[PDB]
Amino acid sequence: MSEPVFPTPEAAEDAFYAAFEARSLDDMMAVWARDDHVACIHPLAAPLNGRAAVAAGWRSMFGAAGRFRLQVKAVHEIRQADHVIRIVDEFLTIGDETAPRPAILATNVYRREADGWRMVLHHASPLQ
Amino acid sequence: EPVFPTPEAAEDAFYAAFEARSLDDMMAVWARDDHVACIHPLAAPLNGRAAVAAGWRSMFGAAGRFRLQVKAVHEIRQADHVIRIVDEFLTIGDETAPRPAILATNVYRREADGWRMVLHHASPLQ
Repeated sequence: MSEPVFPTPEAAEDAFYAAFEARSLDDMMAVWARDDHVACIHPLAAPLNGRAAVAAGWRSMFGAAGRFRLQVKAVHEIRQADHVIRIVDEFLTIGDETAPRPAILATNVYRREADGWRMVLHHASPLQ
Repeated sequence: EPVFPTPEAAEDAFYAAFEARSLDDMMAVWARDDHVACIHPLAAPLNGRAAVAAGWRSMFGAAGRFRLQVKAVHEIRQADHVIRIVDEFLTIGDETAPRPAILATNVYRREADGWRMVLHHASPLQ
C-alpha cells in the first residue's frame, strides 16, 4: 500500500544505491519515476526503455550477480530546480575480494515531482 | 549568437558541428554557463564550459576526418529539460560500413529564447 517519497535528489540517490547493494527489486523500482519513458543503460549495453524493461534489467542483474559490496563517490553535479544530474564513480567489490574493482562512471538524473524526487535515467559506463 | 527553438534543432546543430569538427559552432550549442559536463567514450567527465571546450578541441584535433550518421533511440520530454538517447555511427576514411555504434545520452535545457545542451554522455556498445 505505502509508497516512499524522497524529499531531495540526494535522498533518491541514497535510496538507489541502497536498493542496488541489497539487490532489492521492490525498493529499486520505488526510486524510479512512475513514467513509462524512464531509461536505464548498464555498462556497455543498449538502453532498457520503460518501466517493465528497466525492472527486467535490475531483476536480471540482481538475480545473476551473487553477493557484492558497493561504495559510491560523487564527481560532479548539475543542479536545476526541476532536474538534478549527479555524476558518480561506482566501486564494486566482488565476492571474496577486499579491495574494489575499477570504477564505473554513472550519470543519474533526478526529476522533481510535487511531493518529492524520482530517478528518470541511469547511464553507466566503464573508465579506460 | 544562434538560438535553437527546439531540442531537436539543438541536436541537429550539435551533430553538424561534430561532423565538421568546428569548435566555435559546437560551443554555440552548449549552455553559456558552467552547469555543463561532457563524457567521451570511456572517459571521466569534463566539468564546466572551459573543460568541455578543451575536450571537444582535443577530440576534434585528434580524430581526423570521419562521416557521421545518427539514429534516435529514446526520448524523455519535460517542460524545461529534454533527454535524447541516440546511436552514433562513425565511418572513418575509405572503410565501407560504419564502425560499431556509440550510444549517447544528450540533455537539453530550456532557456528564455531557446534550448541548449547541458550534458553529453557517450559510451560503447558491447
